[PDB]
Amino acid sequence: AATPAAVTCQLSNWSEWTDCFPCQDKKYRHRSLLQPNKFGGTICSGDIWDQASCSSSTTCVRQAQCGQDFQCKETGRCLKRHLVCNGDQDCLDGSDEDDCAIDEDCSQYEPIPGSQKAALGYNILTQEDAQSVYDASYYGGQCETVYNGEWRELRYDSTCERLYYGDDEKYFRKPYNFLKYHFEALADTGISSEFYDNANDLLSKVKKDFLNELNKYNEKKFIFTRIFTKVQTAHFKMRKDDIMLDEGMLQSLMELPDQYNYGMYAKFINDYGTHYITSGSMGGIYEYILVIDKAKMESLGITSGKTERARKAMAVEDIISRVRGGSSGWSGGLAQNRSTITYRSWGRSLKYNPVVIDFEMQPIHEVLRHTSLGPLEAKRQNLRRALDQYLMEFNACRCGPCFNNGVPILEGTSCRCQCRLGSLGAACEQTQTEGAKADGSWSCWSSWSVCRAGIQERRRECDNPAPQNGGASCPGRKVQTQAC
Amino acid sequence: SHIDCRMSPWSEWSQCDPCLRQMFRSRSIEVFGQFNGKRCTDAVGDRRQCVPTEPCEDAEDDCGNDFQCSTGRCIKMRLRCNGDNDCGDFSDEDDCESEPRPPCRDRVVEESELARTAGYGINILGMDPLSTPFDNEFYNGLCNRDRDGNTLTYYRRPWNVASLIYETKGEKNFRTEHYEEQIEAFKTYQLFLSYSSKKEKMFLHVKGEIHLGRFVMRNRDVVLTTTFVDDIKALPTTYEKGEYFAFLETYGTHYSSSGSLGGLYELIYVLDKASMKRKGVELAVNITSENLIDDVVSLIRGGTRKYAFELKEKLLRGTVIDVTDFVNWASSINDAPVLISQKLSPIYNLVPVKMKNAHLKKQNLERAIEDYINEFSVRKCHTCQNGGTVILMDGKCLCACPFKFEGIACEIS
Amino acid sequence: VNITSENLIDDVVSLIRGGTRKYAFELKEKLLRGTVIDVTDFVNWASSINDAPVLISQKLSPIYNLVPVKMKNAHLKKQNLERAIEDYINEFS
Amino acid sequence: EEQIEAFYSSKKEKMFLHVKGEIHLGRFVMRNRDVVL
Amino acid sequence: VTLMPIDCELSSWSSWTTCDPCQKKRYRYAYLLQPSQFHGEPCNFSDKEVEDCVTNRPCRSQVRCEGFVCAQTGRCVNRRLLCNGDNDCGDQSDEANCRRIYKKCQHEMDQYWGIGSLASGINLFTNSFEGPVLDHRYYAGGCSPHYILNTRFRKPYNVESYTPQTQGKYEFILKEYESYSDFERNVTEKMASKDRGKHYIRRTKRFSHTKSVFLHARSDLEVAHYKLKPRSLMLHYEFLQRVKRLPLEYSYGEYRDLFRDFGTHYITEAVLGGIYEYTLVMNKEAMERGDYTLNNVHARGILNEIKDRNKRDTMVEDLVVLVRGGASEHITTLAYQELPTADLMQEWGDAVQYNPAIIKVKVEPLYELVTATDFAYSSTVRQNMKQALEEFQKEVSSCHCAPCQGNGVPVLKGSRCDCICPVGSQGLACEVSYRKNTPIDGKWNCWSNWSSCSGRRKTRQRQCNNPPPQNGGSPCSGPASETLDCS
Amino acid sequence: YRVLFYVDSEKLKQNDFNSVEEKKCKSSSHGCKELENALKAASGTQNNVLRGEPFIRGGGAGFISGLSYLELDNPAGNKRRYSAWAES
Ligand SMILES: *[C@@H]1O[C@H](CO)[C@@H](O[C@@H]2O[C@H](CO)[C@@H](O[C@@H]3O[C@H](CO)[C@@H](O)[C@H](O)[C@@H]3O)[C@H](O)[C@H]2NC(C)=O)[C@H](O)[C@H]1NC(C)=O
Ligand SMILES: *[C@@H]1O[C@H](CO)[C@@H](O[C@@H]2O[C@H](CO)[C@@H](O)[C@H](O)[C@H]2NC(C)=O)[C@H](O)[C@H]1NC(C)=O
Ligand SMILES: *[C@@H]1O[C@H](CO)[C@@H](O)[C@H](O)[C@H]1NC(C)=O
Ligand SMILES: *[C@@H]1O[C@H](CO)[C@@H](O)[C@H](O)[C@H]1NC(C)=O
Ligand SMILES: *[C@@H]1O[C@H](CO)[C@@H](O)[C@H](O)[C@@H]1O
Ligand SMILES: *[C@@H]1O[C@H](CO)[C@@H](O)[C@H](O)[C@@H]1O
Ligand SMILES: *[C@@H]1O[C@H](CO)[C@@H](O)[C@H](O)[C@@H]1O
Ligand SMILES: *[C@@H]1O[C@H](CO)[C@@H](O)[C@H](O)[C@@H]1O
Ligand SMILES: *[C@H]1O[C@H](CO)[C@@H](O)[C@H](O)[C@@H]1O
Ligand SMILES: [Ca+2]
Ligand SMILES: [Ca+2]
Ligand SMILES: [Ca+2]
Repeated sequence: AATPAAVTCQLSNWSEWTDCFPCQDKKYRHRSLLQPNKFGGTICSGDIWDQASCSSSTTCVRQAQCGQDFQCKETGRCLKRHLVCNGDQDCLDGSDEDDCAIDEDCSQYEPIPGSQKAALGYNILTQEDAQSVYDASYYGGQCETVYNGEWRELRYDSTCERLYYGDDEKYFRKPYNFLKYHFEALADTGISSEFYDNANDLLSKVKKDFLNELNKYNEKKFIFTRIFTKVQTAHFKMRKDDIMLDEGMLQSLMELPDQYNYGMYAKFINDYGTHYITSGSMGGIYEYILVIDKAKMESLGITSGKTERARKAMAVEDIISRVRGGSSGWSGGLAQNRSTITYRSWGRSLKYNPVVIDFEMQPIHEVLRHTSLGPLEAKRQNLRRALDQYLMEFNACRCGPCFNNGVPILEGTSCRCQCRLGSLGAACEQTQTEGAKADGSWSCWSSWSVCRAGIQERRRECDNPAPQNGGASCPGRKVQTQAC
Repeated sequence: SHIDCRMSPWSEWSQCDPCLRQMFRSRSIEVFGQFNGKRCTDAVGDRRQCVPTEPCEDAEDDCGNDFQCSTGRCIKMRLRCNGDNDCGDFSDEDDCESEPRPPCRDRVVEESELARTAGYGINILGMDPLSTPFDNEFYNGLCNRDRDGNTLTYYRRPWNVASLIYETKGEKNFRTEHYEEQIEAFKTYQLFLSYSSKKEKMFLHVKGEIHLGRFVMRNRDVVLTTTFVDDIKALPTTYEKGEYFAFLETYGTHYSSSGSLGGLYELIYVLDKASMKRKGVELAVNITSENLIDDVVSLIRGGTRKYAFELKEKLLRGTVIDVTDFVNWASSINDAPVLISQKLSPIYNLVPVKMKNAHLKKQNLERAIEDYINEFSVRKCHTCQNGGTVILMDGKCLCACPFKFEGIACEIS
Repeated sequence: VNITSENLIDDVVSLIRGGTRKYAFELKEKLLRGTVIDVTDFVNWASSINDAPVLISQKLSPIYNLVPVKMKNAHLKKQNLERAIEDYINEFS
Repeated sequence: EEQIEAFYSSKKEKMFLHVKGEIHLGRFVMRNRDVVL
Repeated sequence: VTLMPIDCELSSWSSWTTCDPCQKKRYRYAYLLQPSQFHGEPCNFSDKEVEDCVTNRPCRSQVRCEGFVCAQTGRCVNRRLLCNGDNDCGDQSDEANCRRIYKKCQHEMDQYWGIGSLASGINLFTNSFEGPVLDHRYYAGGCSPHYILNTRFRKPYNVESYTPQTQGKYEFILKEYESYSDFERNVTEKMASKDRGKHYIRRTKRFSHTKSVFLHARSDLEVAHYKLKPRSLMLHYEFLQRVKRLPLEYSYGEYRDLFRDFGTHYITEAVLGGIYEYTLVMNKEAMERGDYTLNNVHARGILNEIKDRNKRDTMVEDLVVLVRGGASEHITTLAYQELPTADLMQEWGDAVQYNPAIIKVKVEPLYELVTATDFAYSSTVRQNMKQALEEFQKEVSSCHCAPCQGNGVPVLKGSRCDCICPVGSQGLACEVSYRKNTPIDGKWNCWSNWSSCSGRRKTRQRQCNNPPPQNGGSPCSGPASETLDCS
Repeated sequence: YRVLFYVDSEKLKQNDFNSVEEKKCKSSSHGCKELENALKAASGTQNNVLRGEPFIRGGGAGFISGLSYLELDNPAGNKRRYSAWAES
């Protein structure tokens, strides 16, 4: 079996302080994950980024200058004048409603289900949601409404004896950052089950007038089933032009230097995500697997005399059962049993708690291009330059092999191998025999080669080990090249 | 022989910190105790009063045109009168005899009982939660109404909780794995030998993970509790290990910058059983052994008292569990959530810039947390025997071994 | 056999911490009678720990750390409490 | 259990059964400074 | 896995257009030469670029308004629509400074269920809905009541009729087959004489049993019929404005990004309701061999005996269920593996009424909305939009994708292609399956460009996935070559 | 309301058996010989096809989807569901 080799955390020494900015009264510096603490090893107290106070010589920029129009007194947003006094809080200070469309009644309808999750950035290294990239609740003077396909909800009236459907939540208000959100009801389910069985029984006898007798029994049984079910409550697409950023992303983007400075750009990638959702699907997913292997073998041999007997038997059952969307109660219920009770109740909870099924996303730098702010090209090129490094430095591929099919993740400076069975480490097992099927998964990038003007290289291995025992190889992009 | 608590000599004392009116002293821990000797209870440092050897500097750290509240805290004037618990305690009634206007207009919105607890302090030793550094009853004048949560009822999201999204997810993982085996043989004056052996192995693993969403804390403009900012004001400014450890032991080495709420159950049965026999006569002998380990363990976390403690034991027994018992427990996670897993930010990130001497305190905390992780290390303890490993606990190092070797160091068999 | 009727089950110990004495007694009585407690019982006990809790584990420091820094001979009293705490270990075997 | 017998000999037993349980209601942690006695 | 992950390649840039007379801008764009697939790089690096200019040319872009110009949206509402107590401007501007309000709607009124979905355009080449193109929240004078059951509805101005045509097909087939065969052949032989003797036996079996079930249930429920007016449509604000941003000069990029936001066509007539479809396939087999023998000889003597016994069994079952329209509990309880009880069917059909899917569509291409009453230079926008629609259909048709394994269907989702798998295979190429063979359906390659004149030709090769592999299914259904006249 | 319903089933079973037994003897040096054989082949098939195509026009969408749902035990459709459709 495999064996671990522990390593403690290391960070590289500080970068020299970035000079004191005009409006923040701040300095920044950074460090790099020279090695994250692996499966065995102490965490660093230190993190990647440090900020410090500093007074500075110049005067902070005038807030009157944006777009020849209104900008809020204590925050980012610059607004077209018809939003001032519209009856709606268009910026964090509420100054766009101070000293007062006009008097909007549109808040009669609550925001669309999941207007929050689609507004958040996303991180491809950790699969986590980030801060708001879009403003989830900016309405841009619009009174626009989506019909709720699920508004149908029973009510009794005890006076005059009627059973009637609520006429509540018939419409939702759509945020300006959403182009279309559609409340299309779909289901698709796909089920495959395969069973294969073999049993073999044999005898042989010889006698001469010496005796020999042999007996064999073998049995194999295989069962597989897979179920996938998805239900859409809605489908959404976020706008590709005139995007209104969240005030936090907006201010953090003002706070970025126009020069390249890996620390402040890497911090924006950490805080606002590597990517942002362009469009996605909402509702619920059920997935289930059973895989069952059984085998039973017996043999006898007798001659004259002596007698010997052997028996071996096996049963290995994997059930994976994952419910996304619905009520916390019925998600546990449907995780535990599948029936016309658990499917029907789970779908009743998707009326109220949908979750993102699958989605499309683009790199965070591609937001700036499309913002209401106008051109930000220098920031965009810096934000790309940092992201192209962030996706190397903070990448889970730098953690250990996670033998027996574990999942590596990096959080903070620190690795977790989420091992699927057995006690954690590089190696992971104590229950399984040494025969187990497990993959090779990526041993990560080299740095770029020394280069000719037209030749430069980057390389990988499939993992530090080969695929374990008999097991799957990696998706196969072993080598890559660059513009030098 | 058994093992006792041990420490360094104390170091040389501090000077008197003029505004703090105290002096400080510290000592290193060197052995915790082990093998049921004299267990530690022993402190890292101590403090003494002094009439200070110099003047204190001007204390007030006023933000200017901002309202300075009865707490340690400044606030922007839009929140001086807002009909709400602005600025970390009520501080406003003498001003707000006019301008009552609430953040939420004509509405009746409740507090998120999950979001109030978001941003737990965490101690990297044991990973226990501690109550929030973050205020989370502060709303920044925003209404920010969510209809979210599976109980179909609105709530007001507090300013530091940038996201709280009820992504319901329910998973069950189940594994069973058996291997089961037998081998047997047989072979005036006479000779015989009879031999038999049987082995039975079972590994069951079950876990059920049930989410009640996730929180992500805000990465700018964080509004902290009056108690926490005060507990940063009252610091030595000179890297006194024991005094900095007293702040770690009340707010954690890290805070959960984002955390996943809900509940978990997990079960194990391991059974590993063997029997072996030989008998014979040769012109009598009779020689046997039996070896069994049987270990069943259950964990439940989250949900209400009744349902959790029912389900905990129903699942440990042979019982074919009712789906509606699961529905009750998993529903009660709405009322009584637990922190399943989380992302950790070192606590010094919540030392606000725009407080006096802030960056010096941060480099002290960064050193102190490194020390707090070092002198509480397991690596100083004496080795366990046989198949065990050195467990760490407060005031003892030890091991225990379900493998036919025994004692507090697994030395005997 | 009828194991719940039989003399055969005897030697079971009991430790039980916290909860309302009725439900602690019922669990002890069943065990010293050589009989299993029903799952109904344990959940009834677990409901009663809301009234009468006990501490399962503790992290410990000597009491002199509570002596206020303002006390008129503070360090001397704390140092004598350390000199006193140290003698308890000899006052008993 | 182990036995070796020849009519050298040795005989061995070790046996137990445990049931162990925890019921947990809440963590408490308390101040090391600004304490009011 | 046999994969190579394939990266997206956009072309080199177009030459710039000369600067536009009315947008004051210039444009350049790339064509997608290869879509990203099998986890190659995510690409989408900006498919269009735009720059400002100095302008040396005249412009006439102000189509006048005898109406009232709405302050925020720029819509021209007819002057009778002001002060009706309703938002006809989109952003309420028509109801400002009104001395009185003159309500037409004497009663409370619903919108027809889902009528807003039909106001958005479709990317007909993928059947995906896109952004809003028509304003079904605009009623003009409105307020003539319509009833479906007892509920009263207000008809949108753009809708010619929404009406409860109400129909249900159900179709059922249950085909079952069983076939079994048994063979046995025993033998015994003996000899003795007063010395010598012999005895011999053989006994045998071969057996097979086979079964198949195909079951297919489909409900096509229709619950409404919809038709749009043929003329004078009130367009949606977000579309009306992106169309006003289009260049007079032909740049493909800025017209393509209209289609990637608002689709290629609009729904002029539609059939609304729900599909329930369930289809089960099962195949089952059992097989056996038995072979037994003795031989015995004597003169001194010898004996041999053998037994061989074999049993094999398999079952393979695939089920697919597909539901469209309805409410989420009915949707999931029909999604479940077991055929419905009629109560669920009743509740599903009852919910389909309030959230229908679209069963059948009559399109019009989106440039038929670009009418001179709303846009200046409309005929040049139409002619550009027509040419872009032909070029775009040649980009977004999924023929560009590399072939899936396991009879996967490739779909070009964006600049990236996903192989949607059948039941019974997994992995990004649909490679991971237990099956020895599965019928590959033939897949067309992209159709080659128009050659010459006096009748042009286009060609197709069925090569992208060759039809025959691993006991292949049907070769592709369309015209393998095609021709059309210059004039 | 229209229903076509169609049920069609076919069964075949076949068994064929053949057997031989032979004997010889001689005496004056005594001897005897015997031979025996048996053979079986058996085969059967079933086909069953059940089709139905309820079609409805008019009525409420739930009553339509309820009535058009084919009970294989009552393929003309049930008195209650059908009367509910006739109400709608
Ligand atoms: C050709 O030879 C085969 C094998 O000897 C014959 O099949 C055998 O048929 C006999 C009589 O039916 C079976 O014996 C019966 O077994 C059942 C239990 O399975 C028992 O309950 C009955 O009382 C009886 O003992 C025998 O098991 C069966 N063997 C196999 C492997 O199928 C076959 O019938 C012969 N055919 C001809 C043409 O004689
Ligand atoms: C989930 O629980 C239901 C409880 O009814 C199971 O359904 C029963 O399964 C048992 C298995 O022995 C049958 O004897 C009962 O007749 C079934 N009752 C019915 C009709 O629901 C269901 O099987 C469980 N889930 C799974 C997938 O096993
Ligand atoms: C076993 O004996 C007890 C008395 O000790 C009796 O109550 C019980 O009924 C017997 N068996 C059963 C039914 O539990
Ligand atoms: C000897 O045989 C007896 C009887 O089966 C058995 O109980 C015992 O364990 C064996 N071992 C001895 C006596 O050493
Ligand atoms: C920044 O890191 C440097 C190492 O180059 C240290 O010397 C300094 O104290 C700070 O840690
Ligand atoms: C290793 O494996 C994944 C596939 O799951 C690849 O996406 C990636 O290259 C990673 O490093
Ligand atoms: C440090 O330890 C010294 C012992 O040298 C004492 O004098 C003092 O009380 C402190 O604990
Ligand atoms: C458009 O394209 C060329 C490419 O060389 C540019 O250089 C130039 O701006 C032109 O207008
Ligand atoms: C025919 O259609 C137009 C004519 O130029 C082009 O897209 C291309 O030539 C095509 O084959
Ligand atoms: Ca406003
Ligand atoms: Ca106030
Ligand atoms: Ca009007």
